[PDB]
Amino acid sequence: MDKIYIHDMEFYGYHGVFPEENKLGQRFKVDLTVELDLKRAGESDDLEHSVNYGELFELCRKVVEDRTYKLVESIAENIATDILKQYESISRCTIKVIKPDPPIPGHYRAVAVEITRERP
Amino acid sequence: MDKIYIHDMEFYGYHGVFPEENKLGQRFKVDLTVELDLKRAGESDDLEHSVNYGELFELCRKVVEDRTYKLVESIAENIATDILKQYESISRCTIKVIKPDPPIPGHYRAVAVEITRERP
Amino acid sequence: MDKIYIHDMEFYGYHGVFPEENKLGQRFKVDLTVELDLKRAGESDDLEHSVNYGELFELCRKVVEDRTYKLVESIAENIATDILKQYESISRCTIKVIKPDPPIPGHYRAVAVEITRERP
Amino acid sequence: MDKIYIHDMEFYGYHGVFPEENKLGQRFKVDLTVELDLKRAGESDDLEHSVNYGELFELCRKVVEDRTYKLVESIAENIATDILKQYESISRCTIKVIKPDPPIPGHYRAVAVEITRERP
Amino acid sequence: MDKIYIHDMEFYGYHGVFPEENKLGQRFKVDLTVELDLKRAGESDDLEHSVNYGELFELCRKVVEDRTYKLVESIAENIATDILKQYESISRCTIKVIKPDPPIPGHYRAVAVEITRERP
Amino acid sequence: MDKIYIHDMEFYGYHGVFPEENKLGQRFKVDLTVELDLKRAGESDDLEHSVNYGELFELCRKVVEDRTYKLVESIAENIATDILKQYESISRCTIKVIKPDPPIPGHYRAVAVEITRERP
Amino acid sequence: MDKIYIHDMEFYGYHGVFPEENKLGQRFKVDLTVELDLKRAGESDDLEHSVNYGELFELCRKVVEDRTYKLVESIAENIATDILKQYESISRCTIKVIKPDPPIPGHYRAVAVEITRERP
Amino acid sequence: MDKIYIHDMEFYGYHGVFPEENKLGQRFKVDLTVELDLKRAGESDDLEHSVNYGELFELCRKVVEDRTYKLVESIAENIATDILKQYESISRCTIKVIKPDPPIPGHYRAVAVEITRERP
Ligand SMILES: Nc1nc2ncc([C@H](O)[C@H](O)CO)nc2c(=O)[nH]1
Ligand SMILES: Nc1nc2ncc([C@H](O)[C@H](O)CO)nc2c(=O)[nH]1
Ligand SMILES: Nc1nc2ncc([C@H](O)[C@H](O)CO)nc2c(=O)[nH]1
Ligand SMILES: Nc1nc2ncc([C@H](O)[C@H](O)CO)nc2c(=O)[nH]1
Ligand SMILES: Nc1nc2ncc([C@H](O)[C@H](O)CO)nc2c(=O)[nH]1
Ligand SMILES: Nc1nc2ncc([C@H](O)[C@H](O)CO)nc2c(=O)[nH]1
Ligand SMILES: Nc1nc2ncc([C@H](O)[C@H](O)CO)nc2c(=O)[nH]1
Ligand SMILES: Nc1nc2ncc([C@H](O)[C@H](O)CO)nc2c(=O)[nH]1
Ligand SMILES: [Cl-]
Ligand SMILES: [Cl-]
Ligand SMILES: [Cl-]
Ligand SMILES: [Cl-]
Ligand code: NI
Ligand code: NI
Ligand code: NI
Ligand code: NI
Ligand code: NI
Ligand code: NI
Ligand code: NI
Ligand code: NI
Repeated sequence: MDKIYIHDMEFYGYHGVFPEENKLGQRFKVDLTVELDLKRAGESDDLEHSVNYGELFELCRKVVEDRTYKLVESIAENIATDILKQYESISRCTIKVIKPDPPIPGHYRAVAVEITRERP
Repeated sequence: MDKIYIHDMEFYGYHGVFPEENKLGQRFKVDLTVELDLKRAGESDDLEHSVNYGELFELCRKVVEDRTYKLVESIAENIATDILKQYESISRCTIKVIKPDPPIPGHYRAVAVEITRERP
Repeated sequence: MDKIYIHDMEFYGYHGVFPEENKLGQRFKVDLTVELDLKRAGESDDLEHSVNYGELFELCRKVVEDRTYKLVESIAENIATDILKQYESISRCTIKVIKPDPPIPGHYRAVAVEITRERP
Repeated sequence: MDKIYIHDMEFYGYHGVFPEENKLGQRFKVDLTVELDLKRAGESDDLEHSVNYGELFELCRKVVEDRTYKLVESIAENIATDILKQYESISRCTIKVIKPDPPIPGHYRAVAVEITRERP
Repeated sequence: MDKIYIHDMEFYGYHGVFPEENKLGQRFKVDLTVELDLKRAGESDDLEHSVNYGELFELCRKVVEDRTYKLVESIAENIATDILKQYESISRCTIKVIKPDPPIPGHYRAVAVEITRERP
Repeated sequence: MDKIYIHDMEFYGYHGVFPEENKLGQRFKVDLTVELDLKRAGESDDLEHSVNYGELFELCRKVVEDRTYKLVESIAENIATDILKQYESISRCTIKVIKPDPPIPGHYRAVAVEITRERP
Repeated sequence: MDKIYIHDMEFYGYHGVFPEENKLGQRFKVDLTVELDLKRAGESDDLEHSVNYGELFELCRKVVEDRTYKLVESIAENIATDILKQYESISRCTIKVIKPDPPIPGHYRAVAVEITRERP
Repeated sequence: MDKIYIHDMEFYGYHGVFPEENKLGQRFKVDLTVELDLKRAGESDDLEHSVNYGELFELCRKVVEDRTYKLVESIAENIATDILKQYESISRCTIKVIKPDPPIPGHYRAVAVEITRERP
């Protein structure tokens, strides 16, 4: 299926299992993929046949910046649920939530979770 | 199937939903993948058994620089249509059109659309 | 002289000569360097003998996000003025304001202004 | 299936076919992917429904830093075996072990092995 | 199937359709993937159960540096053929040949061909 | 002195000592630095008290794309001469001309020339 | 004067003003420059006429990993003091201590302090 | 003074204090800067009034690939000596020799030496 992507959104948030993380905050990154037909939009040049990617950005920002969860899994799950609830034309989405600066002693680029969700 | 790629073509264009975007312009990037047999070319060293990637670059440039659409979907769709019309030996293509600097308040690397097209 | 740096701050702002830029906005980046004696702080481990770099970040954010100028020159000048007014222990500063996505048809990484300021 | 990732872990280790490599050591990098249901965790915000990625990091560190094998294949195989033994909720994993600085005269970014493992 | 990778080999070669390219030369890059069982190697720590990646590097170097073809397709095809001829334990390979600096007026990262080959 | 920068302009051009380079062309990059007082502009927000960096970009583009020289030295020298002739308020400039893909068999990022010029 | 550099050392440490930082830890990076005559070493090929850069690395690691300070200023100051105390042949050093993931809500690459020290 | 640069030359070499390094080899990188008047060349377009940067590359390659020293200091010193001996028009040079993959247990980008040399 055709795809809309938003790559490497960066937010500052307060999610985390440790209370110290909830106090200090840290970077969170999100990669978004949504699956939908884009042919009608590409033939007509009419945005009403697609999904406004500015709205998709704001949907992600709300989950990461305006809420606080323990788990990155909860960020991913809530983004996916909100997308499918709000956009009937999107059949499936893949949400990757990245924690690049976790409190793990060691050397690495990032930890992340990734889920793919569709309706029943 | 075997593939020809052109990675991260960069164009300056005027596409966009907002009239201000049509006035100012911005960067657009394109990733191209085309699927075709390359074995006859790889065995013969004869370009007539493949597709000249310089021509593929120019085909993309024409759509992005010489036309102006509202939607990135229209850029992708027109590139794919032109490829399949001009190159009978290409069975399928995947076109990703990237808008790295959209007028979205926030922090991210890029927004993009991606389509895969083949003939009926 | 010793230095505090903040590298590659990224803000979304509305500065620009063209009215279309003031409507759409774009990325702005800032590099900050301030010059001050750090030896008293490095020997005592007491932040009172240095300058809190979180405050320096917020000072830059206010100029870039909470105001709108025509010129990147005005962003740099106002950041430098605010630093010298507020931190008597800083003797000089260098402020670089970067516009990575200006409305210039062409291929480049960024345009920028850089100033160094001290008191009379 | 949903995934947890740890990207680009960097370790210093002593693995290698040549005895000189066992003496000098070199960088080793690991990419980890584990497959498991994350929906129960994303709905409950309860870490007991997922796998702690700090533990996954430490499991990898033990294999790369606390043991010495001739082959990168042995690093990958032991990481995969340990994951599946310790985490019943993980159904499959993909482990990539990267040797970026091998003693190969030439110019390249890295050599690597990658395996995917599941239970019988 | 398990994989051995060699990422981003860089060679200087003389391949090209235009005689001027055959005179001047340019960079060529190769990504190699070979598919084979690695479990016996990962369990035994015995290199005789795998394929020496230094030999794979040299096989690629020979094709790119010691021969001159018109087409990048010929580079890819000859590398794949040599791999399958020399290593009975490799069941399939994917060879990507990248020309990052072709004589195409325009702005892009690279052009490339990619083939996957197995025995009849 | 205060500075305006344009970083990493990329042009496709035909400069070079070898006739084959003049036929095929290649990438050329330019870094520009100009020195001028920016305080009047930063205090007034009036572009008339600075130098329009879009004009500086076009000045460089003309030299690199609309002319063909043997030497990168000639590109740099002509850019600097044109800047000083056209902008009396610029007291000095530093021009770096980069050839990232020269016909040199070997492994490197780029070759370059850099000059600093002012009036007698 | 001639220089030895160590670029972008990465350590995990517990420094910081906030108690939560001392509990969680974070990445710290260090750039080291030391100034000394290298001509005797370059003519003789005898390490006794230079300074072993592996020892310089370990000196930095001890300060960043084996101690905990409130300020990055204290890390830099102690590294510089230890270098000058231990290596009479080094006449001056520049130490840059980088905190890439501080608890500052915002978007940036890093904050840092940099000092240059010599003997009275 | 005007400059010619060659950035990030990469060679495979066998230099090192430990005998194991002389057996295995590793990457070495070199940055070259030479200072000379470029105005005569930039005005005349005649390479005879400059220094051929392809010759400078080969001069560096000979030292790094065709000789083996214990110290990176010796690589830098010999490159600088050869440049000044062979090019009377070069008045000064700065040579940086980088060892990105030394046998130092730890996490860093590279170690390096840098020297600046001129004639008596
Ligand atoms: N699966 C999963 N595992 C985790 N482990 C630890 C933490 C902590 O908040 C810190 O990131 C590291 O200790 N968070 C998570 C998490 O969100 N998901
Ligand atoms: N799917 C889709 N959504 C869009 N939303 C907004 C805009 C605007 O032109 C700007 O990019 C952002 O407001 N363009 C698009 C677009 O082309 N495609
Ligand atoms: N020195 C200087 N020159 C400029 N030229 C054009 C623009 C416009 O806003 C756009 O960035 C490009 O047309 N801004 C500036 C500016 O701030 N400073
Ligand atoms: N498949 C495989 N091949 C190898 N070839 C050589 C070496 C040596 O230790 C050095 O990396 C290079 O000579 N290691 C390996 C290895 O682990 N796996
Ligand atoms: N498929 C394919 N197309 C090509 N087109 C042009 C050239 C020329 O040598 C230059 O790269 C560009 O004109 N080479 C190729 C090639 O190898 N393969
Ligand atoms: N100083 C200087 N040296 C050069 N050497 C060779 C070439 C050739 O055109 C190719 O770039 C490499 O052979 N150009 C130059 C040049 O412009 N400047
Ligand atoms: N000069 C200087 N300023 C600082 N401000 C805040 C913090 C805190 O530990 C956090 O990094 C940010 O709040 N540390 C420092 C510091 O070490 N140095
Ligand atoms: N100044 C200087 N110090 C060194 N220390 C160790 C080694 C060894 O060969 C390895 O690189 C690291 O142990 N080489 C050097 C060197 O060339 N220069
Ligand atoms: Cl919808
Ligand atoms: Cl065709
Ligand atoms: Cl489990
Ligand atoms: Cl085999
Ligand atoms: Ni319609
Ligand atoms: Ni034929
Ligand atoms: Ni005090
Ligand atoms: Ni439960
Ligand atoms: Ni066996
Ligand atoms: Ni005025
Ligand atoms: Ni001696
Ligand atoms: Ni002459």
